[PDB]
Amino acid sequence: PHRYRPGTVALREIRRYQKSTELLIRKLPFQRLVREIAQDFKTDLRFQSSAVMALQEACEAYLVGLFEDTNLCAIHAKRVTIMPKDIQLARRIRGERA
Amino acid sequence: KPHRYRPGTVALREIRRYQKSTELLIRKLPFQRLVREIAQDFKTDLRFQSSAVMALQEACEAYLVGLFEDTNLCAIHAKRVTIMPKDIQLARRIRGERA
Amino acid sequence: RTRKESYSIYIYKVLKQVHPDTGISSKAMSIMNSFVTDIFERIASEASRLAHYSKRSTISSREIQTAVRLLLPGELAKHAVSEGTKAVTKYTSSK
Amino acid sequence: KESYSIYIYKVLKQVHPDTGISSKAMSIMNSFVTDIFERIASEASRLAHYSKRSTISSREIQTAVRLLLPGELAKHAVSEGTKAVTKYTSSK
Amino acid sequence: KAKTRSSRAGLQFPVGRVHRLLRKGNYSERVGAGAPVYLAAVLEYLTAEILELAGNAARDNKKTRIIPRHLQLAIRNDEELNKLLGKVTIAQGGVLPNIQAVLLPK
Amino acid sequence: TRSSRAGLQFPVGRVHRLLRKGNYSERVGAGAPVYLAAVLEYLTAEILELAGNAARDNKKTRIIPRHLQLAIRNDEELNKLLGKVTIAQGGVLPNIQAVLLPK
Amino acid sequence: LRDNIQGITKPAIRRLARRGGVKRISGLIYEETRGVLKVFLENVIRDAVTYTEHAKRKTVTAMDVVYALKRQGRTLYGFGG
Amino acid sequence: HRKVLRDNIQGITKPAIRRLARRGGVKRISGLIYEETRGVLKVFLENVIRDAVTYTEHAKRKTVTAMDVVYALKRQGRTLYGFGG
DNA sequence: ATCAATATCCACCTGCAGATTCTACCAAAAGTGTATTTGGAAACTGCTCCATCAAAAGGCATGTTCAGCTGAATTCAGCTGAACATGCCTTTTGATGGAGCAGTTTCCAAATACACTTTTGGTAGAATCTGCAGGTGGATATTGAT
DNA sequence: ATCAATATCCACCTGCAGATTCTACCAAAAGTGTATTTGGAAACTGCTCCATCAAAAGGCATGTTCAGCTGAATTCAGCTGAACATGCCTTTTGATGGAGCAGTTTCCAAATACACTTTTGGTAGAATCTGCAGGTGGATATTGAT
Ligand SMILES: [Cl-]
Ligand SMILES: [Cl-]
Ligand SMILES: [Cl-]
Ligand SMILES: [Cl-]
Ligand SMILES: [Cl-]
Ligand SMILES: [Mn+2]
Ligand SMILES: [Mn+2]
Ligand SMILES: [Mn+2]
Ligand SMILES: [Mn+2]
Ligand SMILES: [Mn+2]
Ligand SMILES: [Mn+2]
Ligand SMILES: [Mn+2]
Ligand SMILES: [Mn+2]
Ligand SMILES: [Mn+2]
Ligand SMILES: [Mn+2]
Ligand SMILES: [Mn+2]
Ligand SMILES: [Mn+2]
Repeated sequence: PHRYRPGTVALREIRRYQKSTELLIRKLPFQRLVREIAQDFKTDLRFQSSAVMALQEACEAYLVGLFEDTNLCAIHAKRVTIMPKDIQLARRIRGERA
Repeated sequence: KPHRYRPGTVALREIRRYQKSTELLIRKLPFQRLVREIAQDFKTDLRFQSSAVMALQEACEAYLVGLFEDTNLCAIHAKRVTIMPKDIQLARRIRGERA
Repeated sequence: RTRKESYSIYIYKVLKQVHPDTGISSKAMSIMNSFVTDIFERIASEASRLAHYSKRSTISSREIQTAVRLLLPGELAKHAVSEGTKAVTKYTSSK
Repeated sequence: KESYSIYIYKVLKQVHPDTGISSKAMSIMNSFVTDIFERIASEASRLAHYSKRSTISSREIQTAVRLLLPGELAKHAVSEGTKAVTKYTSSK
Repeated sequence: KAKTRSSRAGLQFPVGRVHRLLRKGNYSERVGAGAPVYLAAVLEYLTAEILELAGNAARDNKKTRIIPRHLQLAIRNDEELNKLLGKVTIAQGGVLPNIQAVLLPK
Repeated sequence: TRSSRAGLQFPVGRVHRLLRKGNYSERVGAGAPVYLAAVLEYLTAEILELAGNAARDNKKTRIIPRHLQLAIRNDEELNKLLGKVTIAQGGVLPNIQAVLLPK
Repeated sequence: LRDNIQGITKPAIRRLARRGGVKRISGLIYEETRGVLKVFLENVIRDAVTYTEHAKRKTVTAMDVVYALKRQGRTLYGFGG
Repeated sequence: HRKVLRDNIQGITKPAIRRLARRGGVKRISGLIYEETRGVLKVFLENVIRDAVTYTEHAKRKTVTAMDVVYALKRQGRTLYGFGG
C-alpha cells in the first residue's frame, strides 16, 4: 500500500494551478451567488453571459492575489499555514479594512 | 539615591505625546537641503516656493507616519514589539510599492 | 492686481449656520476649499463618463445623481441625494 | 460599431509575421489601447488646463507621456512620438 | 428685480458659479439647468456635515476657532467621511490617538 | 492619409476624432493625434513582441492571454504600467516561496 | 436545503489558495474567505447595477461590470474595456 | 557662486525618525530601522520631486510651485489638502 | 500596602498676530429674445437569455489514520531604552538685490467651420489550421525497507 | 544513498472540431479645398517672492554608560490539517422554444446655446477686533523602589 507524506500533494497542486488559467470556482454555484446578491439592489434583473464571466474573472484574480499577500504574512510569523489573522492583516495593509 | 523609569515607559509617553500633536517632526532646514539636493540631481538651476518645500515635508511626514503604522502591525504579527526592516519590507510589499 | 476666486464666503455662511459662535482659521478654510474643489471634480468626471456611456451630449441633474450614488458611501449618499432632489424641484417651481 | 483590431494585427504582422492571435487575446490588446489612450488623453487634458490653454498639442501629449510611463518605456515612446510628428510635417 | 438661482433653490452655495465651472471644465458639450443646482446642493450638504463634526471637535478641546487638527478628528472618527477621504492627507492634521493593546504594561 | 504620412499603422484620423469627441479640450493640435497614435503603436509592438516570444517558447504560434500575462509580469516596466490591471484568462507566474520546499 | 455562499466550496477555495502558492491551510480559512468574497462581490455588483439603472436597462451588461471594476480600482481587460 | 549639496539624507536624524515612529505608535525600534527609513524616504521624495518638476517645466518655468507638488502628489494617489489643492 | 521623584493637568493672565469687518471697483451673473438640438417617448423586431430537461460524469462530502507543525515553556546573551554631559547648528529676526512670475497688448500661424468627394473599416456568409485531448512507452520522483 | 515498487510526468504522434483566415461588398468616417476666426507665443515691464547674508542664542542632536528585558534559539507533546479511498449528487451541457427587451428609427416639444445688455455679488486691500499661544505656579495623577 502507498501514500505521499503530508505537504507533497500540496506542492504538486501548487505547481499545477500556477501553470494553468482555468477558473477554479464551479460556474453555476457562483452564478447563483451573483444573482442572489444582485437581487438585493434591484429585482428581476437579467445578466449577459459575459457579465457573469467578467465577474468571476475579477473575483478569482482578486482572491488569488489576496492569498499571495496572506501567505507572505503567515511566513512572516514564521509559519507555513495561512490563518484568518493573516488575511485580516493583509486586508488592513491593502487599505480595505484599515 | 537616583531615579529612573523602567524601559518602555518613556517610549509610551512619547507615543501619547506625538499622537496628541501635529507639528512637523523633521527639522525644517535639514529637510529643505535634502529637497534641493534631490531636485538638482534631476534638473539644475531650479527654484522653490517656500510653500512648495512645506507641501513636500507635509506629504513626506504623513507618508512615513502612515508607513510605521503598517510596520508596527507587522512586528506585532510576528509576536514582537520591535519594528525591523523586514517589517517595513513586508508593509511595502503588500500595499503595492514592492509587490 | 488679479482675481483669485474661492468657495470661502459660502463655506463661512454654512459655518455660521451650523456653529454660530465658532470661527475658522485660514489654513482650515484652505483645506475646506480644497475639499469642495476635489469632490466637485470627482462628481463631475463620473458624470462626464455616464453622459458618454449613454451617447448623450448633456449632463442632466440625473447624471450628477448617479455620480453621487457611485462616489459616496451609503448613508452620506442618501442624505446628499435627498438634498439635491429637493433643491432642484425648489428651483423649477420658480422663474 | 468599431475597434482597434485591424491595427493591432497589422503591428503583429510586422513584428512576428508568422504568429497569430486568439480573439480573447485581441480583446485584451484592444482594452489595453483604450486604457492607455484614456490615461494619456486625460493627463494631457489636465496639463492644458493648468497652463490655461484651450488646445491639446503634441507638447501636452509628451509631458503626459513622461508622467504616465516608467522611465525606459517613456524615453522610447517619446522618440517614436517625436519621429512620427516631424516625418508628418515634412510632407505635402 | 433679479433673483439669484441659489436663492431660488434654497442654497448658500453659488449655483451660477457652479454652472460656469461645469461648462468650462470639458465635462460635456452642453449642461442642463438642474445639474449645477443639484451639484451645488451636494457640495453644501457635505461641507455642512464636516463643519458640524469639526465644530464639535473644536468645542471638545475648548477652542472656538476650527483649525486643521479639528478637521482631521472629525474625518477620521467618522467612518463614512473617513472612507470618502481615505486617501487624502490633511496638512497639519496629525493622527488619532491609538496605542495597540499589546504594547501596554501589566 | 495621415497615418501613411507619419509612417504609422495606427489610425491617425481616428485618434483625432476620439480626441475631439471625448471632451478633453476645446481644440486639438494637428500633431497631437500623430504623437499619440505613435505612442499607442509603440507600446502595442512592445507587448506583442514579448508575447510573441512567450508563444514561441511554449511551442505555440498563436498568442493567447496566458502569453500576454507571461509577457507583462516578467517585464519589470510593463508590469509597473499595468500593475493594477487584471488580464482575463492570464493566470499567474509560477512562483513558490523558498521556505515551503521540502528539506 | 442549502445556502449559496456555501456553494463556494472548500475544494474550490483550496484551489484558489494553491494558485496563490499556499501550502498549509487552517480550517477556519474557508469561512473567512466566503466573507471576504461576499464583500468583494457586493461592492462591485452594487456599482454595476447603478450603471444598469442609469442606462434604463433591466440587464447587467459586461460593460456595466467593467466600468464598476474600473472605479473600484480593479480594471479588467478582455470584456470590452 | 554656489555651495555644493551632498549627504543631506543624513539630515534626517535618528531623533527625528524616532518621533515619526512614535506618532505611528511604535514602541521599540531595531537599530537597522534608521537607514532603512532613509532608503524609503529618498525614493518617496525622488518620485514626487521628479513629477513636480515635470509640471514645472511643462509650464515653461524655473520655479517649482506648491501647486506643482500638489498635482504631483495627486497623480501619485497621495492627494494633499492645505496648499491650494 | 506606602512615600518620594516626576510628569501631567487645569486655571488664570495678557498682548499680538492673524481673523473679521468695512468700502470701493470690475468681472460675471441675470434678463430677454431668437436660433438650434436632443433627449425621450412610441412602435417594432431580431437576439440573447431564462427556463427546463436528461442523462452521465466527474467532482464533493465523509471518515480514518497519522505525520509533522504550531504554540508553549525556559533560557540567556546582548541590543536597545533611559539618563546625562557638551556644544553645534538650527531657528528667528531683519534687510537687500534682482530673478522671474505674471499682467497686458499685439497679431499671424494654426485650427475650425462648411461642402463635397473618396476610401475604408464593419458586417455577414466562405475556407483552411492549430491545438486539444488521448495514446503509448520511456525515465523520474517519492517513499518504504537489507 | 542503494534496493525496489507505486505513481507522477514528459515526449512523440495523431485525428478533429472549433475557431481563425480568406473573400465578397456599402454608409460613414477621413481627406480636400475654401473662408474665417482666434488662441497664445512673442515682446515690454510692473512687482512679488526667492536666494542670501548676518548675527545671537537656546533647543536639540550627538555620543557614552549601563543594565532590563526582549528576541531568538531549543525542546517537545498534543492536536490540527493532509492524504486517501468511498459513495452519492450536483454541475455540465445540449438542444428547443418563447418571450423580454436592448438597439435602432422617427418625430416634434422642451430645453440649451448664443448675443448683447443692465445689474449685482465677490474680491482685494485698508481699518479694526479678538482667540489663544506661551508663561506661571499649584492640586492631582503615575510610576517605581522598599
Ligand atoms: Cl529680468
Ligand atoms: Cl478596405
Ligand atoms: Cl447611403
Ligand atoms: Cl483672443
Ligand atoms: Cl510648571
Ligand atoms: Mn548633486
Ligand atoms: Mn499640435
Ligand atoms: Mn507524534
Ligand atoms: Mn447596398
Ligand atoms: Mn555635540
Ligand atoms: Mn546583562
Ligand atoms: Mn542590580
Ligand atoms: Mn520574548
Ligand atoms: Mn540573542
Ligand atoms: Mn408579460
Ligand atoms: Mn453689493
Ligand atoms: Mn497653553
